[PDB]
Amino acid sequence: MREIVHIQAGQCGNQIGAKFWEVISDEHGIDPTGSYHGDSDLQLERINVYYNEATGNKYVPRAILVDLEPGTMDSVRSGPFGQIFRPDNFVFGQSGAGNNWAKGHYTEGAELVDSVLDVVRKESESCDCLQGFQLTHSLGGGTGSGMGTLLISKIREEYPDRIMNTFSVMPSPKVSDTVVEPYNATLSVHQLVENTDETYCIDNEALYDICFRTLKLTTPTYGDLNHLVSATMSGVTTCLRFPGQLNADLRKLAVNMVPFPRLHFFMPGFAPLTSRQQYRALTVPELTQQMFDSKNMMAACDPRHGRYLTVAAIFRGRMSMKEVDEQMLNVQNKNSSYFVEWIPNNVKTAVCDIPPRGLKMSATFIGNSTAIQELFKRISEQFTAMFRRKAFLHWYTGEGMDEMEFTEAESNMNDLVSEYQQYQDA
Amino acid sequence: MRECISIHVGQAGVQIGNACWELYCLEHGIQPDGQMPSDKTIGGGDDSFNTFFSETGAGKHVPRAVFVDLEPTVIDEVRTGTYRQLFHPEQLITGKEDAANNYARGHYTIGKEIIDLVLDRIRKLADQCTGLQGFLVFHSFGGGTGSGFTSLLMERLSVDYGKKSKLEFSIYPAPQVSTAVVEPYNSILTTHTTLEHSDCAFMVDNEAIYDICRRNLDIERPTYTNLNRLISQIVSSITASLRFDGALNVDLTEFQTNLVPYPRIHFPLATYAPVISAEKAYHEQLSVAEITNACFEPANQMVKCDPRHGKYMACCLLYRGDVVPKDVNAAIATIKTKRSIQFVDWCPTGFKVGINYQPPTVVPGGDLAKVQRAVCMLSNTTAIAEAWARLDHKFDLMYAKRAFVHWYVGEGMEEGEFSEAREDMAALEKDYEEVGVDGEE
Amino acid sequence: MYTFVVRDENSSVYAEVSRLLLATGQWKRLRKDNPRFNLMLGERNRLPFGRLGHEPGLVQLVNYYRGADKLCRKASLVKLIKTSPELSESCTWFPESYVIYPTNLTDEREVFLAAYNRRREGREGNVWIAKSSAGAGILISSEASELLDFIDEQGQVHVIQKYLEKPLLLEPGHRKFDIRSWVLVDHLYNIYLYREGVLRTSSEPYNSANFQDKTCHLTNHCIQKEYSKNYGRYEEGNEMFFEEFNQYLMDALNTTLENSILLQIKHIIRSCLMCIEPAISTKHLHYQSFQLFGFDFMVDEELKVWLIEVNGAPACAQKLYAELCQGIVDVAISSVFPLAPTSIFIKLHHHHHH
Amino acid sequence: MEVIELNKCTSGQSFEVILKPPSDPSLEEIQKKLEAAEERRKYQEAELLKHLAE
Ligand SMILES: C=C/C=C\[C@H](C)[C@H](OC(N)=O)[C@@H](C)[C@H](O)[C@@H](C)C/C(C)=C\[C@H](C)[C@@H](O)[C@@H](C)/C=C\[C@@H](O)C[C@@H]1OC(=O)[C@H](C)[C@@H](O)[C@H]1C
Ligand SMILES: Nc1nc2c(ncn2[C@@H]2O[C@H](COP(=O)(O)OP(=O)(O)OP(=O)(O)O)[C@@H](O)[C@H]2O)c(=O)[nH]1
Ligand SMILES: Nc1ncnc2c1ncn2[C@@H]1O[C@H](COP(=O)(O)OP(=O)(O)CP(=O)(O)O)[C@@H](O)[C@H]1O
Ligand SMILES: Nc1nc2c(ncn2[C@@H]2O[C@H](COP(=O)(O)OP(=O)(O)O)[C@@H](O)[C@H]2O)c(=O)[nH]1
Ligand SMILES: [Ca+2]
Ligand SMILES: [Ca+2]
Ligand SMILES: [Ca+2]
Ligand SMILES: [Mg+2]
Ligand SMILES: [Mg+2]
Ligand SMILES: [Mg+2]
Repeated sequence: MREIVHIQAGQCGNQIGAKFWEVISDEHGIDPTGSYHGDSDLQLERINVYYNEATGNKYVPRAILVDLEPGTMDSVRSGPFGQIFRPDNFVFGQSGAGNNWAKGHYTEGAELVDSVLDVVRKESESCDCLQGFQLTHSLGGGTGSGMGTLLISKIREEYPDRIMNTFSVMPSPKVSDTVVEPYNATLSVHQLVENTDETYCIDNEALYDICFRTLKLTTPTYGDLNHLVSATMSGVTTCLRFPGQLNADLRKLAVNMVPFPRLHFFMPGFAPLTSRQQYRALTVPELTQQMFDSKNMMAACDPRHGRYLTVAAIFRGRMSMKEVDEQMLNVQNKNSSYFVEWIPNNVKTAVCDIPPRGLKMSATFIGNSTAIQELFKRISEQFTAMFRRKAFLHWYTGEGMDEMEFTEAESNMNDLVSEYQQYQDA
Repeated sequence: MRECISIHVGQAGVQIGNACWELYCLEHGIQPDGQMPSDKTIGGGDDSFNTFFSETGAGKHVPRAVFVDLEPTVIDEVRTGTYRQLFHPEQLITGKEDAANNYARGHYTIGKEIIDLVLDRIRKLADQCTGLQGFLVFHSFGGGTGSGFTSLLMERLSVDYGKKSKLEFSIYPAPQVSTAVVEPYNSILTTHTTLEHSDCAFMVDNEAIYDICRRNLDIERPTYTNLNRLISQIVSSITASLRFDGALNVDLTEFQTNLVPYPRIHFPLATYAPVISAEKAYHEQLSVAEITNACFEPANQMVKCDPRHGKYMACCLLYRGDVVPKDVNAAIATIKTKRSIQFVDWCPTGFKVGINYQPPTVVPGGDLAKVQRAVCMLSNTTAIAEAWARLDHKFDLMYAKRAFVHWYVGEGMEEGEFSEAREDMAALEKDYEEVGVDGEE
Repeated sequence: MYTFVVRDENSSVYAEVSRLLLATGQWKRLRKDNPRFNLMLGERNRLPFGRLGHEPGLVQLVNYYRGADKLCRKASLVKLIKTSPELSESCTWFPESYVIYPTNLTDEREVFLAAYNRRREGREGNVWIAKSSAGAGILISSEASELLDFIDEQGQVHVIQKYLEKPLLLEPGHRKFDIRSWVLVDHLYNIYLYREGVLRTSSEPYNSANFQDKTCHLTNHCIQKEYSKNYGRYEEGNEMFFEEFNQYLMDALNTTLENSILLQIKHIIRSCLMCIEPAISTKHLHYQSFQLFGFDFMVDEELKVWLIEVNGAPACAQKLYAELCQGIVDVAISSVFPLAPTSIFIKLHHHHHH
Repeated sequence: MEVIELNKCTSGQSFEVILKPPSDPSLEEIQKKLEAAEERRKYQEAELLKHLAE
């Protein structure tokens, strides 16, 4: 049993995390009360990766829910699968973090973090063989961003030999709550550069544009964005949750995907993306082409603007593996220039027989592309436009931060951008 | 009679091991419960099959084998499988978390903690042997355990069993079925540290087996199960001489004597024919001349390469089934007049031939058809160096950028071990070239 | 979209082939170190054949046959002919030749002298020629001593060959020549003789009393354009093509190029390539080969054709680049990688029963 | 084409045909290597914990 411990923090983190557990619970045949009602042994074979077994053959998510205000976790608890979570794994304060990284990381978050670590330890202690951790959060707010990265640092201190994986929602001016999001995101990215092994970068503008342009949703909601993210998270974790050879655990995945320690930020993608023709059969060739289509990717970065260091592709459903191999080989052989030539055979493909609910087949894309630098450049530009005038800084210096820490975060992310550029030219 | 101990390391080693022991039981008339009706000496004996099987007082025939893996799920198959009664718990060794496709993790970090347990279990087997010959070691190049723990184990076996022969069966990495981008690193690191500890190694390229299964068994997308059943057939041909009455390759020492005049150059090429589909409704049976001629086709080799552009140091033909010497010599004469077969000047141009009258055994309900006669050719040809060139090129591509190197250094390995290993391979390639080889116009 | 890589920038023939491939709009050129190619236009030396044919989902083709060097090296060709039963030491279209290693290094010195001495005693013509692949470097002499000593002053393998004292001389000019034939062997080992050949002529009158001045003895295009005053006097660039040569043969000797010479050329080409087919064929191999060869012939005054050598990386005559290069694409490349006449080649084949 | 050393038994036979004639680290050292690597992991981990302490 290679247990993963899941953590979800702040508003974004808990809303997406709740949807994620809804989605994979349905895949494993777990109902809202933790009872199993599936019809396939494939569903239970690796169920212990994400679920603990309670008395009465109940399955309980190995999940810790964290926030600095009670509202979103109240909603989670009142939601569809809200009763499936362990009540003691709800850890929350009352004062909130005010969309402020400093409040999350240094003041409000600091008061709460030990109680979170106590629950993390309790979950880790019962693991037969802990793989590591996966955190869901946004980078643009205060709790997920500031307290989330505080958590990651303390977890690394207590579990230095375990893998740390995040699903990190990057802010965009187009789908924005506050003007200080670029401050919060820049502060957090430096934390992630040092303390995660794998980070899936989800850009809210990409999510919005997929909903509006491709799915024809006239007025996308956070709820719509979150179902996209949930479907993607289900796809990217398929290899962890079902029998398989490739990327079957967090460490083997990292060894395959991360050739240089700092360059561990992935662009995920999902297919099919279909507007409400929705009954039309999908072919492997069509899955493959859409999976690699920039329009199906979620970092708002143009892959043709860079090069792939490594790629993992996961196909789900009953389909010809012969055709999958053929189609995957075709994509690499016909656009070979976008794959760095100094990492031979850097595209790995996995197939899982169980498709997502309500689909005959689907495909999920994980790319380690140097084009991700565009995302960090955007954040850096927005950061500097304000910081050059020290605008909105008083929210942070009021929590004890000084300007030098912002200067260092800025330099750190520009270093990261430079590091991507050198391998794009290599 | 002198005993041989088989050691199966990591997923590839273990699963190939389970395929081989299954086939051995079928060949020797041993049931899944270990009983062997044809063995009239209950509870002991020194027959040729006793080289691979010991005997309990209850008449159980138990493989002289240890299975080792750093994660438990593959060996849990063996504990749980058809031949579970064959083995006792002390023969199966598992850790809790694997080497993550990382040679350094397998060799240094985890290997350090499990190596003494493994040697203890091996010692227990050796204490049952009146005259231990040495070891047959099965593993992948590409896995962290298959690469890293095997090289550690091989070093310690040279220390604890200095006079004993060690043969390898090694799975060379193929991207069509591979699970890690770093397998070229692992392959070259393990080859470097194992080189001086191995007397003879049979490399099997997954690419070759994969393509034989697709082409000759009509399997669209071969599984490890398909691959391993074919690999076990070749392994069985190679070890049959140790397990049956005969006068060729009857002990491990003879493998080196017959196939390896140059110690570092200890990688014979295996070629096997015929491979026929069991679903093939109508099959014309192949003659001694036809299966022998097939031994000189790259399409039938365990490693794709071109022996026409290399030189032979030694050649062994191992037949199973309806074959007499007269027909072998007639086939060889013809083949020499048609094929490119150059031996090095300091070796004789000839063939050592073994015939076992019992035709190949096939797993009931398997992919392979029963045939009247089959042959495995073992030739030490410099052409196999093509596989080292391929591997070394991929290694160079990644190492020039230090891609993935931090994973290894992070486990305590020094970066210098990379260049040291690669320098050793460069010399190996040069050795093959010295043995093998002599615009605007 | 098919893909290819270029690894010999110095090749005119394949610069043009590359040019054509791109012009189809259906071929893409990759960086020379990208492994995901359909087609490799390889380097002349140490081409990595061992890395070919291991790319899942890519049929791979290269423009050289591994092992063809046996035919395309001076010393290797001599050895191949003497030791191959299909060719033999009594082969009639190859001049009496010997491999000689400089004494600062088997070696046929004594066998050469014995044959040399026999001629000297029987009043026979005894002019031999020393040459080697390591040249741009040639010595013609009727004295064995000069021949053997000239080779010792060098450090590479050499060939001493009987010099054809009775060449066919073109008129006017009384001049020597050699015939170049271009031959394309595809992946199926079809042997294709390009219909157009070229006569590389000497613009100096042949002189058997002076082998010291080599311009009238060596027909090489480079040598003629450098050391011969009358370059281009009789024909443009000292190149006469088959139409004119045929018209000459009719006019002067009442015969045809096909009858007097080409029959022998085709015989020799097929004999050479069929001899090494088992050694180099890629029929059941994991990658495939084709190669363009340049055969060089001499004709004596009895209209007997002699093979001089085979070139593994030939250039073409300027006027013929476009046609032959298109021919390469059509039969050697598009045959394997079809795109979305009256062939220019003669397929050499013959199945006599006995 | 000479056959030599023909051996026959009930289970088969073997022979040789000639077409033409011719013309370690000690336990101590392994230990030191494994302990040296372990030491380097410890140093790297110690450095990380120092960084996190700061
Ligand atoms: C807006 C499109 C909704 C449905 C489409 C017709 C498609 O459905 C089918 N059956 O083909 C789906 C796959 C779309 O392509 C997806 C982009 C929809 C998507 C994930 C998110 C939208 C943004 C969001 O509004 C959401 C509330 C709408 C529909 C989801 O209930 C669809 C299901 O969600 C899943 O998690 C599984 C993959 C699978 O069961 C899927 C059928
Ligand atoms: N032929 C064959 N190859 C296998 C098998 N299992 C794995 N491989 C190959 O072995 C390589 C991966 O090594 P594994 O043996 O799975 O790794 P391991 O030795 O268990 O090491 P870790 O899992 O890294 O601790 C890849 O090249 C696989 O294609 C098998 O059953 N048969
Ligand atoms: N045995 C021989 N008898 C008469 N002339 C000869 C000869 N060998 C060579 N020659 C002359 O010398 C020239 C060059 O000889 P050779 O072909 O062996 O060397 P090379 O490779 O440098 C020139 P090329 O290959 O382009 O023909 C020939 O064109 C021919 O005219
Ligand atoms: N995709 C998605 N993004 C969200 C959601 N809620 C907030 N965000 C984004 O998250 C950032 C705000 O952080 P939030 O999680 O609300 O702050 P926190 O509660 O302090 O962590 C902004 O970039 C918002 O666009 C959500 O439910 N889904
Ligand atoms: Ca407080
Ligand atoms: Ca017995
Ligand atoms: Ca030894
Ligand atoms: Mg909010
Ligand atoms: Mg394993
Ligand atoms: Mg030449």
